[PDB]
Amino acid sequence: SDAVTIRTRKVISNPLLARKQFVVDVLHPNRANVSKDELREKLAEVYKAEKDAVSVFGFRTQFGGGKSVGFGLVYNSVAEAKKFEPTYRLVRYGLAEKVEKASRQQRKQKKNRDKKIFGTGKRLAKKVARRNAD
Amino acid sequence: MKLNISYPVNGSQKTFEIDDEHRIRVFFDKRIGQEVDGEAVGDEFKGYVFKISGGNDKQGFPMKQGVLLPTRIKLLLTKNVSCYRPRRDGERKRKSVRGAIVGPDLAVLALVIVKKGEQELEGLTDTTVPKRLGPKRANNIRKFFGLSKEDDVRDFVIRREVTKGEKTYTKAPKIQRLVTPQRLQRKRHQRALKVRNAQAQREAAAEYAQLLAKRLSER
Amino acid sequence: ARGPKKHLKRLAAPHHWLLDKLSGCYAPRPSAGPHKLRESLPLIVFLRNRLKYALNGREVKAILMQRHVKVDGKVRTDTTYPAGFMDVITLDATNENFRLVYDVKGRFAVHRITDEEASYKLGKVKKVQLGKKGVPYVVTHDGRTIRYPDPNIKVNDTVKIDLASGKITDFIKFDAGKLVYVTGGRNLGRIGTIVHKERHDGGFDLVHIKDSLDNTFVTRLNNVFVIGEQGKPYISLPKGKGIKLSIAEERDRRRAQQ
Amino acid sequence: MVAFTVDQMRSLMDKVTNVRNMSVIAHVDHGKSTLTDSLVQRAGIISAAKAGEARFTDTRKDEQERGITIKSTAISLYSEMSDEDVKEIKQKTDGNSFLINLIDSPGHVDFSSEVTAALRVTDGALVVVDTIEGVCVQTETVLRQALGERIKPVVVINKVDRALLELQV
RNA sequence: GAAACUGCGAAUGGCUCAUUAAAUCAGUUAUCGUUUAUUUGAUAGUUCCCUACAUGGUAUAACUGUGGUAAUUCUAGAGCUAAUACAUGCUUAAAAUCUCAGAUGUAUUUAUUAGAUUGAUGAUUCAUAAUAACUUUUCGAAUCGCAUGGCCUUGUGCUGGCGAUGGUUCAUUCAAAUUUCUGCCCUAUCAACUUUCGAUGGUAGGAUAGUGGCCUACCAUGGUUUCAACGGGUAACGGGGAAUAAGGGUUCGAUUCCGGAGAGGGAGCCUGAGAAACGGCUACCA
Ligand SMILES: Nc1nc2c(ncn2[C@@H]2O[C@H](COP(=O)(O)OP(=O)(O)OP(=O)(O)O)[C@@H](O)[C@H]2O)c(=O)[nH]1
Ligand SMILES: [Mg+2]
Ligand SMILES: [Mg+2]
Ligand SMILES: [Mg+2]
Ligand SMILES: [Mg+2]
Ligand SMILES: [Mg+2]
Ligand SMILES: [Mg+2]
Ligand SMILES: [Mg+2]
Ligand SMILES: [Mg+2]
Ligand SMILES: [Mg+2]
Ligand SMILES: [Mg+2]
Ligand SMILES: [Mg+2]
Repeated sequence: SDAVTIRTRKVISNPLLARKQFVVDVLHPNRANVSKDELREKLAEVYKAEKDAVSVFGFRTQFGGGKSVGFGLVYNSVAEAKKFEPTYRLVRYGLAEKVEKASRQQRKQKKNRDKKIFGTGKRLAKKVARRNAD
Repeated sequence: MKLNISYPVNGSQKTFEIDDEHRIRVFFDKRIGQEVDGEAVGDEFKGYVFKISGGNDKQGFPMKQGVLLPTRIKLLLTKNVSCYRPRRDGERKRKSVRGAIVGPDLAVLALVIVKKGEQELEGLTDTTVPKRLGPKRANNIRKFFGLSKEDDVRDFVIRREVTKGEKTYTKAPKIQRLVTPQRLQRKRHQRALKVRNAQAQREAAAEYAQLLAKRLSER
Repeated sequence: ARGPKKHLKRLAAPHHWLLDKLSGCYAPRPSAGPHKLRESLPLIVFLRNRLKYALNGREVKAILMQRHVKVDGKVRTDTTYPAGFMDVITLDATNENFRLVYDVKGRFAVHRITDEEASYKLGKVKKVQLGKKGVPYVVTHDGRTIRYPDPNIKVNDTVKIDLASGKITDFIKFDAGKLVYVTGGRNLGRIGTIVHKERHDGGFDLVHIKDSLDNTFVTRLNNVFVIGEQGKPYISLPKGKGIKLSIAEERDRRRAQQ
Repeated sequence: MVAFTVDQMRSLMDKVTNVRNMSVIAHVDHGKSTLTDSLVQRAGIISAAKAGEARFTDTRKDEQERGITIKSTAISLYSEMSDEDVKEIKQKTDGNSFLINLIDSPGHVDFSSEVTAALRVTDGALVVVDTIEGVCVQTETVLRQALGERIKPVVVINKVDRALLELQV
């Protein structure tokens, strides 16, 4: 197979975050833009943990090709992986997926309309319907 | 003309549109906190004494209980007044309020029964509205039930059966100021902390004065 | 202007934090606390930029809110907590202790210390004053007030605080020949010995300091900090020992690694 | 302001079978904006006291001062009705309330382009006919345009009060 | 966990450069002339003249129900309902000295004394203490989570953790306000300016958080000035800086940072530690 050599430099172990931070230096001659998923799988294999506590991100491909450098995360366990990863990284990886919320402008106008109504909706809706219906 | 007649004892209220202003004029030039004879309001109101408390005029303006005018005025309202809910701490606003003297300009008058006479009236005395919320604080519920201090109010408290999910799980109020072993522990802890601080500081003062005497002995 | 400011714009932050210019518009505003605004180090910078432990502010806040970080013996879970000079930062995971001291160039260098010496922390006597009810007290440089002190402790002295009882165990008296550490100015981070103290009543007291290589520099009394007796520091000195080599000598030392 | 403000009104608008996008057409002086006034009074938009003279659809200053109509102002209304007669509807129906989108066309011959636009943009047409004047030239023109556009008309015969108080028929 | 009460914030940020020429501002001083939420540390055995195993509704919101108005982040009446909201209110002896049994914590205010040659300062009436008193009464947890242990007359027992929040005062920190010295462009086709209505100073008081003509009463006749006062002009916010740059300079700097001012124009004020706030209010003008 292709000699996709994933060197890992600058390994700092911070059990403070129960984690290992490092720089990944994937050497990939004759092939471009190595896939983040296969980075995750290879790093999980090298660091003897599941491919749910390993993360890779921020990959700039070297000018000319043959090399890419990014950052890598290795949690001791999937639980703290899920606690410490940002939700966007989790969704990219395949864990709990994105929340289907409305647009920020809608949300803002929504809370702005809430800002007018004082109590709960029922005590005013009864009066409104009653009055409008006579 | 509308009238919000309310019967507070056992709880009730409802509205009467009265017309034929001839059978309205008795409610004119009447202040707030004043009693009226129901007879003039009607023969079906024989023996009703009504205490007038506020109301709304035409164009919706609430009326102020101490202005003593038959015309509406602009008044700078404050935190602890009627007709204004401050939207920010310390805010004072100028709103138009209706005067205390009731006249034809009033759309709806608000009146409460303070005496029952002749045959009862529909929807105020036949109906009875139970109080929405029973007592919650220990000594309020004690005074409501006419009990003494050492009566262990936990045994029976107002309990509402919300038969929602085929369990009929009952909810009772949480108790405030209840004599609790935890509260007693907190009180004992606070007293213990005060005494321990006092003793430790007195010991520190004694030993520092000892040091002062020792170092002044060198002369 | 109209109230205390709550933001600290980047490029207004203290220089020794070595903050990246082009990361954002703002620098971490030190919260109110023991030492000062200008001469303190926020835990955000100390945890993310000096140690590289955290990648961002969310991870710094997570580190602080899991009670890992512990400053001066207490957890200090504030994300911009003002950890200052000589403060002991104890991390239980990666069990290791830091003393936040100036480097030779004046920055807080990352300086590991041992637990047996990290038990205590040192403080400059900011004032000695007789409090209410006739109880004397000492205020140190780090905002610590200690009751019932030894009557011989005067201003500009230094005291070792146990940091578990917060009480004086031993202290150094400000006199000529005492190992002192420079806590301000151009000479910030330098270590030397007092040779002379010019008084200048009404004005600012001056002190002349002769370092281990006999270089003599004068600094105001306000930013000179005693750390003990010559050659015998009561704290763990940093790797550079505060020498302030000239640039040529520094360049030669760098070139020696070849 | 029966008029579920915008939100519940749009919620019903989602139900696209109990919505009516209709336009009112008539002769020049057949009284269509006043009928739309009486219809929009029940939406609580104008007082009853002022319905027949507050030509709410006539919005321009000229449209109000000269008692004429030039443009076509769309007004959208909320309508509640009874359960009994919604069964007597030969249309897909979901719900018991309706949203009406009414267009108030100009009657004058010089403004028939607005009537054509309203017909192109709507699907039902309310043809107002004065009982005295009957079928005039502009009502002929507007009904011809509606039938060219394939829009179903429904007819209301107006000014019966005029026929009763003036002609004594 | 809706709403609401409570608490905190909304006084930050951001924008713009209109005023402003000793003004702002820069560097440099001072607060022995003051306020300071927050943080950090320290700190309060003293209250009672028949509840403390825990007080009042003098409380109400939310919610229920009756509504007015075309409408506003409009609200009234009637029914409840809580607290670290509002208001009250004890248990801590012991050690201890003065006054003729009482008092002696702290907070406010005044007077007197000590504060030495028994602390600090260059310097005090400072810190601080004591004495004699005075308070439209300040505080001295009637507060909450999670764990449960030690003893024992085995009770509804006595003792007891880690935390949170509250709180008087002191110090500290974020600060704020005043403040010393010196330094602004053009102009004499501005040479006298100021002072009745404060101008410069003295005394006393008022007000302020504090100093001070800041205001008032009395009193003096001062104060700035050709070393350019005062006036006028600025298409003038000040600075860091920018352009050109042998040297010296000339010009720019509304504008990324610091400081100031303002929120259409003026004035006044609430709340709060902090606002003369305008995404706060009130009023006049447009
Ligand atoms: N007697 C009587 N007069 C009516 C009636 N309806 C309308 N009118 C009168 O007719 C005149 C026309 O009313 P508009 O509301 O302007 O309606 P229009 O005739 O279609 O006018 P355009 O919209 O310009 O075409 C009004 O001034 C009314 O006074 C009616 O039912 N009876
Ligand atoms: Mg300032
Ligand atoms: Mg019309
Ligand atoms: Mg006409
Ligand atoms: Mg200007
Ligand atoms: Mg500028
Ligand atoms: Mg300009
Ligand atoms: Mg600015
Ligand atoms: Mg302003
Ligand atoms: Mg404007
Ligand atoms: Mg304003
Ligand atoms: Mg603003």
